[PDB]
Amino acid sequence: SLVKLFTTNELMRWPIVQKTYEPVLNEDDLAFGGEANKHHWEDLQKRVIEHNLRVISEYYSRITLLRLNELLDLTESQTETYISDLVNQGIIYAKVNRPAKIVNFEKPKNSSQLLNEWSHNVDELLEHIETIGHLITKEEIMHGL
Amino acid sequence: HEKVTIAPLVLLSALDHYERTQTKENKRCVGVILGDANSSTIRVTNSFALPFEEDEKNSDVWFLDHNYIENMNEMCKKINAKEKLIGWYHSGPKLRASDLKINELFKKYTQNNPLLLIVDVKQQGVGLPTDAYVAIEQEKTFLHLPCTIEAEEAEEIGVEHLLRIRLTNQLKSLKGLQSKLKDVVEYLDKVIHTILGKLQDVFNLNNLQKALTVKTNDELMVIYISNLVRSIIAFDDLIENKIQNKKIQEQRVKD
Amino acid sequence: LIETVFVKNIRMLSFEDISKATHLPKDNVEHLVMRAISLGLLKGSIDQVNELVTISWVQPRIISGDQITKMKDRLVEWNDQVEKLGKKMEAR
Amino acid sequence: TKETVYISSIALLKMLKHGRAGVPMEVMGLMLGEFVDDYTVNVVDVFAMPQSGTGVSVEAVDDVFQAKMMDMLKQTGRDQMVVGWYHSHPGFGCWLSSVDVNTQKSFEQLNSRAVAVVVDPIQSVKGKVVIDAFRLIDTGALINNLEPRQTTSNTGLLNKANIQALIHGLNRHYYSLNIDYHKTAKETKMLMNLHYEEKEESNLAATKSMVKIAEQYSKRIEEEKELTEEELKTRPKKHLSETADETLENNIVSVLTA
Amino acid sequence: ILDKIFYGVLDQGNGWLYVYETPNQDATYDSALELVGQLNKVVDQLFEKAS
Repeated sequence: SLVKLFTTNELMRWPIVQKTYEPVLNEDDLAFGGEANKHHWEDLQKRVIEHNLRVISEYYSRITLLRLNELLDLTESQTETYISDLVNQGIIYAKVNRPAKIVNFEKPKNSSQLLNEWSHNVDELLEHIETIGHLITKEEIMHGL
Repeated sequence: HEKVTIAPLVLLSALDHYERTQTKENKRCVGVILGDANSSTIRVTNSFALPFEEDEKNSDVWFLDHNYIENMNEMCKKINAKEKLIGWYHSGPKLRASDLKINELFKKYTQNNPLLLIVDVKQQGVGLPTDAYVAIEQEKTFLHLPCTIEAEEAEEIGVEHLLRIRLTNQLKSLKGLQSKLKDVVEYLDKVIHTILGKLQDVFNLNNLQKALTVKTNDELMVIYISNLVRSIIAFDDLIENKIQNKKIQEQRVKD
Repeated sequence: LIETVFVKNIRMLSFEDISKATHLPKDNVEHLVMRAISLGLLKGSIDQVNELVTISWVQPRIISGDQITKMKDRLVEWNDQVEKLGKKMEAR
Repeated sequence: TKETVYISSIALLKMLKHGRAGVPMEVMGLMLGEFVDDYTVNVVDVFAMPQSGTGVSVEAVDDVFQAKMMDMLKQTGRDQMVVGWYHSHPGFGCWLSSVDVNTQKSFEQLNSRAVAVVVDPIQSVKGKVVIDAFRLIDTGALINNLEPRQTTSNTGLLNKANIQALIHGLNRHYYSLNIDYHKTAKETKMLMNLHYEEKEESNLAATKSMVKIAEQYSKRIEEEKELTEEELKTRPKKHLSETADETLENNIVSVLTA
Repeated sequence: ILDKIFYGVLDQGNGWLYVYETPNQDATYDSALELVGQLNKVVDQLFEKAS
């Protein structure tokens, strides 16, 4: 069920589970066997923060810095820590705007890229016209009955 | 999806079976096509003609002789062993209700998905009137694939012996629009589902093209820039010819 | 609200328009709408800064018969523009 | 003399495709049509003989397979008798060998109007199909020796050697002929379908070109820069003109998308 | 900035780094200017050899 929550993650119930139910988290039996509470939780919070940051880059255009602290539950310095790390790794592309206290998650599109998708849209409309063109004759049998 | 490619030998054969048979009284001429449908591009290298008679007032009465199926198979295997029956064609663009019943006759002989070929003998359309449909599970629906012409020296050469851009495309767009205009008018007279579902997606995917006009002119002037240096080079071809012709004039006077 | 705000090219919505219908603050607007967007019902997104919501066209919008008479005249407009521009390309 | 032999447009593509498929073995097939007196040979439909490894011999003709197929053609709308057969000769010209003439003599007693056609699907790919016919002697205008084949015009004898040696003297087993094709107003537009389906295919070339539009014009301009320096070291024009002509057509098509 | 390692522009008054760095576009000016410059030498050789 958490797999379907990757894109829909609101981080509402994630800190609830991390503070309450940890059946496979801090206690391992049939796989690792367990080591320490800080070993499994070190990379655990790093990925959960990455779960929302990937959705924001593919969904939200821009978000204020005050709103990022309410979701990720971090401070001003801790919020930009995980964001800047994903930029250097070639994963998330975002422009943090300090004066506006926002972050621009929309990737810049050149003049050729905007006209590229426009050519696919024109070819897509011709596919719908082609589909509708053959549905008139097919459904005509029921009309002329 | 897949593609349909037909040599002009098959196209001309299906169009010549109407005049030779002398079919009249608004009837149809059914024939079989041969080729290989296993690949992604269906190639029809052969075609034939079979007698077909069906009542106009009764759609539940149809007859097809199966001897021609077994006779052409024994004839082709003794000549071309690479040709098998991939389906059949009809004599007109308009689809009838018997397409599902004819599909059950060749399902036992054909080893693959039967290919439904549609050829217009009247040629009242624009461009290529030939249509190609594929019957799949819906009960059964017909998926249409684009039809092309095979490029080979065994067919197109004989076409060149017998016979010897956007303006045509704009006339083809009017044919698709008039089909939707008559479909909406005739629908209101019969009342006061798949067409209406795909119709609203066309409008929302040319008022919307005006938002990218600011970014459209970005690459439009590049064409003029490419044409500016294109016209300048054209002078070097004409001026050199003037210099070449000027030297020819001096050779004729001295001679 | 999508079909109400739609005029020609603008499907854009704001937070106040949604907050009146759903009777929820701006926090619950981005929570509920994004869930329906992630399911594939809408291609658009939500801008929390400028208080603007961009929505694309995905839903086929069934229960027709209101727009059939309206879209019929729209196809005539497309049929006229192509015919007028088509005749100009023949002479010139 | 010269004789005009009319052949339907549907028979040309069938005889071409049959002989071109197999390059070797020199395949063979029958024909159907009518006649007008002795001076006209009409061909409507053609028949395909079964394959054999004997290379058109006296044993390669099956009367059992021939009799069964003609009964089915009469019900498909073919009322015409057999006007002859065609024989492919890949790599050579139009001529008859000692085996082809002896095989042709076997059908003189059956149908004296049979016509032996020599087609070359190999060398006919230049746009002009090289084909010639050879008709048997049914007489009735002839008896011993007379002058058939009115309407003498257009091409000449050609062939190779022995066939043009004796024309009026011995007309029995071989003489030259000509090939003509009849067309109608409806059959003309049947092959004109090569040029909204093609409207979408026309935009497919410009769809992928929008990504490379920066790299497409860059490679053309840099190519013209090297061709320009070629004329500076002369003291050429053909290489520069052909390169610029391809760039002019590509810019007009891009405007058509708008 | 002056060494072209990272393209940027600073702000002394408000103490900020404004968006500066942007890529270039070829086959527009430099490719056209060098092409016309080479064609200008061709025209000079046309009138010289015409007399």
